[PDB]
Amino acid sequence: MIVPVRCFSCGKVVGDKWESYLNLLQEDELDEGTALSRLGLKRYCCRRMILTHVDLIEKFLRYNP
Amino acid sequence: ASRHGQKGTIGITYRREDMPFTAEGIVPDLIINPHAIPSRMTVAHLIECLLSKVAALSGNEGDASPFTDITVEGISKLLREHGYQSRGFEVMYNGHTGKKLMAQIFFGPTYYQRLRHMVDDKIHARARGPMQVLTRQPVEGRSRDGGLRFGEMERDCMIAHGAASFLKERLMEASDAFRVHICGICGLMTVIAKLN
Amino acid sequence: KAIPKDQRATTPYMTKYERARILGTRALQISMNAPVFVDLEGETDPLRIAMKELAEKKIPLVIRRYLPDGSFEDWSVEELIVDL
Amino acid sequence: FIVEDDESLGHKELKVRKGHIAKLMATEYQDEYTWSSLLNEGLVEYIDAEEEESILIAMQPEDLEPAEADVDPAKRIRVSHHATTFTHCEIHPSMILGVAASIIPFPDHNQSPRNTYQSAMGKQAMGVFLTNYNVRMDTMANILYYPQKPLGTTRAMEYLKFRELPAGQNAIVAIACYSGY
Amino acid sequence: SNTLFDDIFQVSEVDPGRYNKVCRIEAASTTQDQCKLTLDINVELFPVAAQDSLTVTIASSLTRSWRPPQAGDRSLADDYDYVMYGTAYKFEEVSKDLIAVYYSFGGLLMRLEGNYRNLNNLKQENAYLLIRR
Amino acid sequence: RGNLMGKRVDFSARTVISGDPNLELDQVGVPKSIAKTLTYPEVVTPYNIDRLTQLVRNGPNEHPGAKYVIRDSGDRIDLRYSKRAGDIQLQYGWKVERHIMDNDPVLFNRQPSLHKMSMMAHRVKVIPYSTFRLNLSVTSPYNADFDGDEMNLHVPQSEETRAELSQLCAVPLQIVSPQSNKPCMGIVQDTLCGIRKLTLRDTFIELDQVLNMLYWVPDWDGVIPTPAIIKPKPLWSGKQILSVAIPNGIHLQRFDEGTTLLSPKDNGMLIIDGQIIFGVVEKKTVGSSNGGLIHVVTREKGPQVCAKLFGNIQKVVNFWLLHNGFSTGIGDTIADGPTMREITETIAEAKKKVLDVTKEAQANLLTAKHGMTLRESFEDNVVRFLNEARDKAGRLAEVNLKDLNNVKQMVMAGSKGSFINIAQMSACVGQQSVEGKRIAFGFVDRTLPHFSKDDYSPESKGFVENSYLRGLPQEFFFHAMGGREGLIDTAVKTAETGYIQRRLVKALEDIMVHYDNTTRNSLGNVIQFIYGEDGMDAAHIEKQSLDTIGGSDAAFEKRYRVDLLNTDHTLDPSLLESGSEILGDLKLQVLLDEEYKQLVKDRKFLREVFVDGEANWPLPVNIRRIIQNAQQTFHIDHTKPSDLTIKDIVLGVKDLQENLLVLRGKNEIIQNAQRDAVTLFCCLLRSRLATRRVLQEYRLTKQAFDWVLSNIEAQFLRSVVHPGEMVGVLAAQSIGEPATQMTLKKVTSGVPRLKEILNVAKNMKTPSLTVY
Amino acid sequence: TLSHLRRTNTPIAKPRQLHNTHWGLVCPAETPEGQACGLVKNL
Amino acid sequence: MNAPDRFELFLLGEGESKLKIDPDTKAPNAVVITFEKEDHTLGNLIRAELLNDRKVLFAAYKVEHPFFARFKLRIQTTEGYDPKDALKNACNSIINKLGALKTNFETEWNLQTL
Amino acid sequence: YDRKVPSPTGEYVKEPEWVLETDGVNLSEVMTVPGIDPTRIYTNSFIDIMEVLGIEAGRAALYKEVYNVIASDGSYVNYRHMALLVDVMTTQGGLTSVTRHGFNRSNTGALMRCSFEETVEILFEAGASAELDDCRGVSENVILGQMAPIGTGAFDVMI
Amino acid sequence: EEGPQVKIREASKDNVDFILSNVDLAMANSLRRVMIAEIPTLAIDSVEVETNTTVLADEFIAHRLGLIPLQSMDIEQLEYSRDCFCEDHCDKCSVVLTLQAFGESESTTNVYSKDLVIVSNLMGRNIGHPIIQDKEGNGVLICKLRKGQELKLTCVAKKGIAKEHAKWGPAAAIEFEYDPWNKLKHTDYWYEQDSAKEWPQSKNCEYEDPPNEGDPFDYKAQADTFYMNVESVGSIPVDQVVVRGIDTLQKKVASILLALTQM
Ligand SMILES: [Mg+2]
Ligand SMILES: [Zn+2]
Ligand SMILES: [Zn+2]
Ligand SMILES: [Zn+2]
Repeated sequence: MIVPVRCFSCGKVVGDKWESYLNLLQEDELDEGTALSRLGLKRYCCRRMILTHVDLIEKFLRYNP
Repeated sequence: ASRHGQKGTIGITYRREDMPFTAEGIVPDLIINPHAIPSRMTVAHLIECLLSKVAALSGNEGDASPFTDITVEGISKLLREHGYQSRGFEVMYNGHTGKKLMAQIFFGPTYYQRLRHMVDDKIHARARGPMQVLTRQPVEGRSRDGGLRFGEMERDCMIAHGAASFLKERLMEASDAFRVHICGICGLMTVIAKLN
Repeated sequence: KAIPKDQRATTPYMTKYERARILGTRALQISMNAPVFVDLEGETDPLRIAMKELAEKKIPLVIRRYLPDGSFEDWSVEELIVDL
Repeated sequence: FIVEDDESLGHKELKVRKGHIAKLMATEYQDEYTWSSLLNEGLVEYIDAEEEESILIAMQPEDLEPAEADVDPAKRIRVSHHATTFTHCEIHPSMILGVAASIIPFPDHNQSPRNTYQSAMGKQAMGVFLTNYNVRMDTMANILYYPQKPLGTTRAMEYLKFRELPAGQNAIVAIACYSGY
Repeated sequence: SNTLFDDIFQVSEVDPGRYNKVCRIEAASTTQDQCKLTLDINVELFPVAAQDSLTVTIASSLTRSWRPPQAGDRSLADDYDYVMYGTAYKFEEVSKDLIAVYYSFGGLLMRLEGNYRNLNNLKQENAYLLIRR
Repeated sequence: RGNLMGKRVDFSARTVISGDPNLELDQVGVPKSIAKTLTYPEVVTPYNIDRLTQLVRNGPNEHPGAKYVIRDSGDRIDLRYSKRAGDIQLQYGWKVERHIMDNDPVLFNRQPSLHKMSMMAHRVKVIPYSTFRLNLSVTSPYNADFDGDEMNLHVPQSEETRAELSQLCAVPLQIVSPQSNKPCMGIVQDTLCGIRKLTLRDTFIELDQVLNMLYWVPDWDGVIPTPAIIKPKPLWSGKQILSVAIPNGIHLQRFDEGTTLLSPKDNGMLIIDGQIIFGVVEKKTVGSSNGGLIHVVTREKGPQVCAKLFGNIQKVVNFWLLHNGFSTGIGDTIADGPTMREITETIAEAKKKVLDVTKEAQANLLTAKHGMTLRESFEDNVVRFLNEARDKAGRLAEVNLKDLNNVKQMVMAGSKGSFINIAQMSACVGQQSVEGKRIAFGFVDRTLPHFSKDDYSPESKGFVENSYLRGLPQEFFFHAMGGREGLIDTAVKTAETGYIQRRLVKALEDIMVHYDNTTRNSLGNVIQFIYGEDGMDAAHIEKQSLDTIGGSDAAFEKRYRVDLLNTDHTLDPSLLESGSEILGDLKLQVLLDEEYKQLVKDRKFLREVFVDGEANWPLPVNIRRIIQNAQQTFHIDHTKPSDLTIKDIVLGVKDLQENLLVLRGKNEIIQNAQRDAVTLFCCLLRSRLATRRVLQEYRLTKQAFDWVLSNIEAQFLRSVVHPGEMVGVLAAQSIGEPATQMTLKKVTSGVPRLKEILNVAKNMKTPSLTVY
Repeated sequence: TLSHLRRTNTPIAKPRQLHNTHWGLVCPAETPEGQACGLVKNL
Repeated sequence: MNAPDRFELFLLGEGESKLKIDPDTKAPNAVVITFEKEDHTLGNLIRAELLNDRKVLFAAYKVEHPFFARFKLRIQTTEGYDPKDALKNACNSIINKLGALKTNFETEWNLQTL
Repeated sequence: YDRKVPSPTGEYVKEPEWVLETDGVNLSEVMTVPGIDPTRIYTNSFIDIMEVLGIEAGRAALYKEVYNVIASDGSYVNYRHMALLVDVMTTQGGLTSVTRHGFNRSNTGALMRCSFEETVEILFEAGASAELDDCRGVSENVILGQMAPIGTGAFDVMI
Repeated sequence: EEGPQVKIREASKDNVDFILSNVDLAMANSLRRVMIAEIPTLAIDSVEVETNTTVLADEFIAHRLGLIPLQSMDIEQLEYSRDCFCEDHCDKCSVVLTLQAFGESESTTNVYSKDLVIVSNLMGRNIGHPIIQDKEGNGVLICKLRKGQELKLTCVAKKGIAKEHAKWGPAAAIEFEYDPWNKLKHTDYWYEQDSAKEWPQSKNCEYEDPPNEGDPFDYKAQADTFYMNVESVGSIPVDQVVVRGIDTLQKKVASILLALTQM
């Protein structure tokens, strides 16, 4: 269910970095680790926020009505 | 609860400030008491943290699979390369004061579950509501606004406290209470009550 | 089956249970707008008052101690010592 | 796994081989070598507790079929592969577990009963029990707003679909005496 | 408005048994071989070591809430370096022509052995401990 | 069962509980909502109308409000509906069902209720959020913890009812429980773990904090105490400030293994005039132990004062810790590199021993001990061999643990943890066991299909060599089997005990101490002619030492004998005032002689009763204390001579023995019972208050001494049981409870046996005859 | 849900004990506390 | 459902004044000032400054219960010195330093590029 | 076995002694055996100790026993408590079980027995033979919702 | 100048690592906290939902909206609705944004914060603007729609603070260290052998001199100099969080002074 707006822990807006993150993975062919750091996510409170997210919405959208 | 048989209810929430903090400015989402560890020998819990920390840092899925050659060392070795004390401790400052905490603390990320059964779903509390038609005694369950069971065992305690009056007030004035008329010759409730 | 004020063997000292019932019963009377035989240094709670009516041995109540045979002994809250 | 020593080129060996695995992984990537193929080409067998009585089983294949010709002091201690008899080898000890316990990280560094408790609580955890929870009308349903796959996984969670429908969050915890609350 | 005991001591041993800011000192007395001393000292605020010449003083003067500065320009039994306050508890007969005493400085302990102190030593709480150089 | 003796009552409430460190021991946090529901029928009285009317105006949905107004006729004006709910002029005589307010007395209990302590009265404290909030040191009596437990609350409805709760069932009143005749509430978790640290000699505090800590203690006399140090920096010690919590007049001597009024190990304990002189403060001092600062503070200053002692100690220590911090991590379970080496091989030899036994046994060389199968003896050896192994690898680990090691750090406080925990978490876990035997051959002649038939080696039968740290299939499975055996009898040892708990309760139910100090059941049939055989209440008792049983014959003499007719064994003239003018007095020796002849009768008498030679027996009135409580209440100097007359002491002690009493009939029979029920205590009394002792051991004075006597008397009289005390139940439970704590050298013990007994079975499994 | 679908019940000498032969077939840990402990198993 | 509104943390309700000054009873020239809808931030800052004044014999503070946002400052000053003054001064000395920091920061912030 | 023993010099010393533990009982005949000290022979089978040495002894063992159950667990319980039990179990001259076969037969009112295992029946055999319940048991006043001879209800209060 | 003095090291739109020296730890902290919790800000604190054919719940979406950072520089001239004499809200105490999104294409339409549309009259004050630091310029991913899903909202952003709610925090994360070498001995490190070889070394050490072996323990020294860094969500420029922080704290103090007076 969608990328958390802001990190539970510290509050660093994070919801505006999901797509960026994904791209860095697929095309830039980077490892989750660096991809994160490049997105400015340097502390672990803010790294688990994205690294762990399970974008379930993409599966809820396949339900027609 | 963690994933290691260690459940616990919240006891209070603190806002970011009042919380102890990391020099990096990181603060905990949750704080558990060290005392719930020596006895439960639930070490993996500790380990998992060591691991989950390193992992989040290096964006690597932490492998806490059972029978593997994964050591607390190999991990501590990895976490240091990450500029952190090899065990999970991290100097922390007291939110109120800002001063340093004389005792470094085990700080890291740990998978925690949100169990069902939440206070508000339990808080029942009655003060004389509906009673059973058959026994004229308070009804069961809170969905029905019933009463709490002052069963056998509780009674014994009261008896033990020598609090005679209270007892009577509990097994009578609250719950069953009824006035009956009796024949002064054959102690049977066979006296027709015509009150008027 | 009564027992003269003499030949009295029961405890001179008041039992906790006796004083807790005495305290309760007077506290209750006090809660019912009953005369107070003490001077309130500014007390309002019946019990707290009744406690002070005892601390100044001014509670007109007597305890009847039934023995196990049927007999008994009447002791007055004035007599009974309240150490506890 | 079966072990029949029939192997001219040295000692007793498991019938399966690296060869067959590339063939197995071959099929994964395409997502023709099934599990029944291993079963048919006789590289595996189905054993019940009764037949179990008559067999010798090696735990790890590797660590149990090399010849004894320094040891990491932090690794646990294991005895030895004393047996010129192995007829089978365990697919993988972690398999002695089942669904519930399967989600415990390092339950092999945990006091016995605490593993049983956790297994009973993993069933009271919240999360998305099904991607279609919105289209199902049933007596009570509890769903987590932002489920997170655990930073600490088990090579057996991949099959239990845990990472896909996680139940729990990855909170930053601190074991410390604070307000005494 | 008094003083109750003066004496230079020679430190024979300094023991830090699993404490990092405290050491239990045992120094003998220069002059009268009869007198010996056992004391707990905060080695963090007042280091000590192998054979030091320590000057000791007891007294009971320079109990109303404690105050601090201002008098930084007033009284000053600060003719020493290290100073403590405490409550003495037991006076004992080491037997023979010797007698000892026990003081507790909020847990920091001291036992004094001698004899002429029967008079010079108090019998109550009051008791400051002064040390210098 | 479920309608007559057990009913569902009104005015009850239940929720989750959680600890609250800023709540008083005897209070209870009631979540506003619950308070707004539970009510209390208060009658209108000139001493209240103002508050009452004011509340009635507040209505049923603002806390200090009310619901319902009852009138003369018996009508119920419902305050939430009622054109006239904003009207209503209260009339003296009416009733105003009000919300539960602060300080109300309420019965709070946690189930199962197998105690009195399971149900106690607490002062109400309405607070936000929705969980009952309770003081931690109220934890154990109810046996709660905050992992989810829910608790029940009941509200007294009658003015009497309330009184009955606040005067008999109040938490204060229950600190010293009669069952274990010791206190039943200590200091735990943080407060305990901390208080210790806060105490270390190495622990000092300065101004800013001190001033806060002091203020933190509510009963502070605002008088900043002078620093232990005034030198380069004015520093206070931990003890220093904690002592503020301890009130005045509290004394406490201890002495652990190496204590010595200079306790180099900051050992034992010494508290005088409510000032902690020496010794680290941990479980033994502040735990819920017998000698405990709590047992003493309850007995000396009063239940309430001691009730407060808790919060204070807590508030201070908690704060201090809130700022010192404390934690634990894997690190705390890691042992010195060379250690794991020494450990791993420590086991390596245990295995070789087992192996060397095994080969011996297989050669038929073994010599079977009597009564055991060569097979039995074999097993027993290996099991012993392996246990020791575990225990030494464990000990080996415990030594590394630096005082800075948090785990060890809690173990030292006694706040959680024990050897075992360390030993298993750090070194070898141990030999698993099911049904008292090492893992069985579920498979034919083998443990698992991973071993060869016939293999009694340790690995094979359940010896988990690894540590929870290193990590443990076979081992797993095995350890699992035992694990299960445990969980199972766990479920059993609960029901079986629950049942016993009742049969005991029904059986004795109606037994109580009547007004003639007798103990009879409903019928009147006497059961005990004097309760507990001394008609003394269990709570008012403590383990005292009968100084006349032990010691060589010479020491018994060097101690009590006074022979004025003997220059070498007379009372030196420094002790007594009449020292010189006594030497020789024959009329005085006749007494000392009479006193000394008695002490010797007692020695024989006691050694007759307590064959063991055991001199520590629970008796009312801790005499030792009274003495210490004279030692400094009259400032007694051990330098000048007493003003005591040998007649004073001797005749005084004697006389004291006449005014103890437990019965007051003027007849022979009863006058003889009374003598019996006091014999022992008196023995204690005589051995303690002996001429030498009084004079040589604790330089009393006619004044102090004279006081000590008047004192004992009163206390004694206070230690007597009160007619009404329902001993029937009180006992039943006192046995049922510690029974439900039982869950596990070849005899039938534990629950099963207790069951065997109570049922009066004839088919006992472990019979035996023990001959001498 | 997975765990429910993989459950086992045993009605009614020692049956709740985890047993040697169980290795490989039934989960050594997963089982309810008290009441039906050891009786309800999980493959 | 038993949770109090967040704003009760910084908004005085009815019959609540920012300060209450009761004279301590144990010591002389002592006063216990209770603060309302204020937490550690102020409490500790004022406690610390109040301890710079050499005419101040005592000064501590406490939030008796986390649930509620209020605290107590205790003050004892040298005969003739009114703690309320001892309080006034402190708050000022505090504001002044604050202003200062405000400036000096703003200065530096301007010499910065980025 | 370990046994402390007064030494000629006064102090208690440890004089170990041989003792035979048995795996089977027959008290009646073993005391008589020579060599053994019949003064000390013992057995955990209180019943047997009863039948052979009298009941006052039986009470002893009965306690000696219970005690061991509770203390083998490190736990302590004040004497009086267990005392009362044993005694209550021992006043009727015999060994009366805490089972129904023992104390519910006791001689008590019908209602008490009612609150334990054989209600129905107990009340019939009670009706048949017109039993009169004093109503002085706590369990019965609880059934009638009245105060009982408990702390608060032992003494009566009057003007 | 007078006491308290800074020394910025780093600086940008988001961070401000700086040395704050010659101040009391008490203050360093009070400052730190206040930054975290009492600096005001504008944030959606009320969502009126017209249509939500989405896969997400109303309040679930509403929650996220609240979290979306909004411009807040001129927040000092926007009132607290609770103080505005209007009934509910107005353009004197609020800022109303509209969100309307329709799943048009069969290729999943995403909904960003860049789609909020200020409807109220800003009154020429820089206030309430979906803050965007994205690269592509799509501040925050609010929601996603399918074939023909609708989402029609209307939010009312109000003035608030981290205390009523964390959404109102402008600060994000604040680093804070003092006495990099433990000269002050305000801690007792946990070791296995060398507490110096096991515990890392903070960048901040480089900015301070070591302990000098045999030097005694400095028992009189207190905490001076603090090495902080304020991260900034962005509703406010970093410089401001520091200033407004300092300001607010300063006002808090003043109000107690003003208190005695009215007393
Ligand atoms: Mg529990
Ligand atoms: Zn973060
Ligand atoms: Zn009739
Ligand atoms: Zn407006």
